[PDB]
Amino acid sequence: GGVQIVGQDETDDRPECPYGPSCYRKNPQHKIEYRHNTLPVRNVLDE
Ligand SMILES: [Zn+2]
Repeated sequence: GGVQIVGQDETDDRPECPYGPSCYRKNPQHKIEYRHNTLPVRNVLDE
């Protein structure tokens, strides 16, 4: 039970993929080991 993004799996502290904007790989551990930007995914307004 739970169809939202409130505690997916403690994955909010990625470091930084080297590719960055030029990253065209699709791996399961890559999306969780290295991020591709620097923005939050939940606190962007606070009301
Ligand atoms: Zn990457």
